[PDB]
Amino acid sequence: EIVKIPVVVHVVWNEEEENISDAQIQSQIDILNKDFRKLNSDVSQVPSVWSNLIADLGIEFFLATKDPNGNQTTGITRTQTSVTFFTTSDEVKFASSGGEDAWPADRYLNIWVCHVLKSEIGQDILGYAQFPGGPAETDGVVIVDAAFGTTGTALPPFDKGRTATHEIGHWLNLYHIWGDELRFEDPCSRSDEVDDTPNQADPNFGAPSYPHVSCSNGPNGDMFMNYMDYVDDKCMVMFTQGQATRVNACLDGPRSSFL
Amino acid sequence: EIVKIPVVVHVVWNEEEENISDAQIQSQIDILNKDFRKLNSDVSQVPSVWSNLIADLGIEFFLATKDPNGNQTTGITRTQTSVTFFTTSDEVKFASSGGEDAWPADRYLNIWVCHVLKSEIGQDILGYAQFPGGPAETDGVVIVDAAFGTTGTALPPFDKGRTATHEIGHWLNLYHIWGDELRFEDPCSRSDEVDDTPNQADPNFGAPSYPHVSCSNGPNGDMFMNYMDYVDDKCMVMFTQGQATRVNACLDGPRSSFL
Ligand SMILES: CNC(=O)[C@H](Cc1ccccc1)NC(=O)[C@H](CC(C)C)[C@H](CSc1cccs1)C(=O)NO
Ligand SMILES: CNC(=O)[C@H](Cc1ccccc1)NC(=O)[C@H](CC(C)C)[C@H](CSc1cccs1)C(=O)NO
Ligand SMILES: [Ca+2]
Ligand SMILES: [Ca+2]
Ligand SMILES: [Ca+2]
Ligand SMILES: [Ca+2]
Ligand SMILES: [Ca+2]
Ligand SMILES: [Zn+2]
Ligand SMILES: [Zn+2]
Repeated sequence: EIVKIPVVVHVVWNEEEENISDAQIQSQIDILNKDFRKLNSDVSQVPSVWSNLIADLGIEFFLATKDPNGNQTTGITRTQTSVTFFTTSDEVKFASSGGEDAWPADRYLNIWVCHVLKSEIGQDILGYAQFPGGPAETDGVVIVDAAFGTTGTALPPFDKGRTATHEIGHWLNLYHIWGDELRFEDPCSRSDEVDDTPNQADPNFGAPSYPHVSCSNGPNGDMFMNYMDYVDDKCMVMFTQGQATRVNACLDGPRSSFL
Repeated sequence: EIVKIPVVVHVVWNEEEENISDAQIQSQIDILNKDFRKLNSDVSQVPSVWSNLIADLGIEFFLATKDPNGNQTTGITRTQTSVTFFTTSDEVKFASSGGEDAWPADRYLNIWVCHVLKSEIGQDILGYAQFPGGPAETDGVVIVDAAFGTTGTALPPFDKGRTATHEIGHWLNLYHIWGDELRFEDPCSRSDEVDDTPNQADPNFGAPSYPHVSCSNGPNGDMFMNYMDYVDDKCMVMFTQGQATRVNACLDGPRSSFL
């Protein structure tokens, strides 16, 4: 009952170095096929207290072999642009705004790769996702090239393929583990809608030491090694079974076309 | 030297009550032609302390009389939908996702009106904007019908037409007055890029009393009666001259097509 998802990678490049190699792209696909099957070896990093909660999402990914017209494809498009940065406003997802149009969202997972991404207020970001239910025109994930794959332009600490794992988590209806409070809200007040992810104050960055306690969640602390936190690639290594329930409802519902 | 912006309002309705009247829509236009001209009678509410800073933005709005093909229009489209809520993912801006396609962004301000709006993570919202520079397909503003205009379905405390004023402020390149810090950041660290808006910690809600001091901006405090704060309709009544400058730069640059 493994769900196999066809992927198209849209490389959008301004300078030649940003037109990343097949090898770099393939290395990311390989990572997704580990993380989404619980075949990543660093799963051994999960605290013993949570070692029974680790999920095999039962999802695999392959670069599409047929394009939306039925013609053979490598599963990779490559589009030269004069645009120097893209934002969460989705300019990368339309040819008219210097990016590349989405392939049918009911048949493919669209991944756009570009050099520079910013939030609306100019914060540098590595990637962003569209949750299920949105318009097909902008469905998929976007990851910057220096945070994509495990070779080529990929740079530590984002050189282990986990930005894409995190964004595809969102694509499958998963929320940030800490609940996404706004600055005026109590840091312990919001939920990620998953019971087996401990309540958590804020995102964790970098390489935290276990345990990292917040919101009176001791002695075990934050599950900062979940892909839906903000830690360095080498530190995030698992989805929970509670998260798998959400992913499965997404696959059984809004993304049933992939079944 | 008044800039006159042609408007199209896309009413997207599921239940007939959401198919709002011409009068309700017209009442919103009337409000915009006041707020953006410093003609709102409640501008008198601004503490005299800042009377020197209150701006006439010199912008007016009209419902388009010609559609994108040059045929007569009322400047209002009405689209029936089976969709019961829209999100910040822009479903309302595409017919394919149960909404209505944008008119050319270089010639019209697109305003969508729907019954229920949510953020990505399910928070109820009254409206949202796209900032300049984004793809034309999604350019414009979205407001919920209960927060649109001053009659019909409009409900207090969002029955003075200020949601649209706030959103159109974003459309013209204005940022939240308090700087949009993330939960974990110093609340005094970010700027709205406007000198004459006092440095402000957090958004203000409801009906604060003057003064509301934050970030050592005493004795006058936060300019919480600015349209780009988060206070009730009845409490937001002004733009500043510094904001007028940013807006003029937007019309002189990315949105010069409207000149
Ligand atoms: C060098 N850049 C980073 O490490 C930034 C830091 C940051 C955090 C919040 C806001 C702005 C910047 N983080 C990201 O890129 C996130 C992805 C992780 C897994 C690397 C990314 C943030 S997207 C948002 C923009 C605005 C609000 S949330 C995300 O959650 N995608 O789904
Ligand atoms: C009944 N609901 C409300 O009053 C919500 C409350 C709220 C605030 C922040 C996040 C989620 C909900 N406020 C809005 O709808 C804002 C408009 C005001 C002027 C009325 C609206 C929030 S859009 C965002 C979604 C996520 C992050 S910011 C806005 O700034 N548009 O430009
Ligand atoms: Ca969008
Ligand atoms: Ca949880
Ligand atoms: Ca939290
Ligand atoms: Ca300011
Ligand atoms: Ca602030
Ligand atoms: Zn994320
Ligand atoms: Zn706003």
